[PDB]
Amino acid sequence: STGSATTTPIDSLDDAYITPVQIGTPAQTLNLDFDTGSSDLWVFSSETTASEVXQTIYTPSKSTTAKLLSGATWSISYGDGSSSSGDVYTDTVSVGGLTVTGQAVESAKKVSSSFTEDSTIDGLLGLAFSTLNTVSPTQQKTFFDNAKASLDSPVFTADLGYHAPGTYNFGFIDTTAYTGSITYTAVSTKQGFWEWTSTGYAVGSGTFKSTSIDGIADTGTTLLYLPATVVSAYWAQVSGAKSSSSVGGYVFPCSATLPSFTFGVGSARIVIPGDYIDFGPISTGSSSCFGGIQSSAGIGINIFGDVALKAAFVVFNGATTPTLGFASK
Repeated sequence: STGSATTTPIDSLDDAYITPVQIGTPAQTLNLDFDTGSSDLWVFSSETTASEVXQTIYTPSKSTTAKLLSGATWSISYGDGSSSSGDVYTDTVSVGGLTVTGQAVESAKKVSSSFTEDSTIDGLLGLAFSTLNTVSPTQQKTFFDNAKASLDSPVFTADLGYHAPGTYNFGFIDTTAYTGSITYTAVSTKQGFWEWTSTGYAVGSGTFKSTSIDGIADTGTTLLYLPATVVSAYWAQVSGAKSSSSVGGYVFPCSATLPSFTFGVGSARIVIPGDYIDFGPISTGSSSCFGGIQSSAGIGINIFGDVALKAAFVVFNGATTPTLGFASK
């Protein structure tokens, strides 16, 4: 089997992408944030505290295929400080025509204010390794893990758009969705993430610096977070750019034409266009814009978030020894 689903930016800034997910029988369609940086499929629900719901909810008592996973609970906290917790059902989940039965669907009893405040996200669908799932006492498998037995190939691909719709595919590689060839690189699962080591970077039309950058491919992080020295080298090429303590990162004039940023994948190179690094004005009508490449020093891990991933066709190869592929597009 295969599946293919359209993913859409939630807002004009590409803060996140939502993908429809059908849960239950009959299907309840929720728009979830597909997150290669976590491993829980959780949803706003009829169980969620009413004052914390503003979203479409999953009602397990309306699904004939929902089963309570007795004694199971979950609680998750994300790098941006958001969190949620609740109980666990197994149910039928379909994405883009690919159906998994017995998928754990984590029903929120409570959600943090950032989730309440975001009307467009009805929950998350984690796609990191199942060792990061937060269900206790027994962790639950991700949608991808449960799908692998049936898939035509144990792969999924992310093709995120710059201010445009894109695609998540499960089970096949669309050879028309990218240019050139895919270069694959090794993945470490020691921390549960799609963790890999970039071979280096270049700023604009300058030289490629061979420097190992260990980081994670995370569709659920907005920006590209890289080592401080790398980020400084980038913004040194932008004459109005400065770090702003009060805004919380590099800011620059919206009218600047920004240089590209290139990262290495083995011998191959992925070029992020300068426009992708303009994340947008700090407020509507401001002359100042927030940068899409920021230092990872404060969060302690390098993250190839959406600013980077949307410049590539990305293959998440979930064979027993996983690998990560990138192609230009």
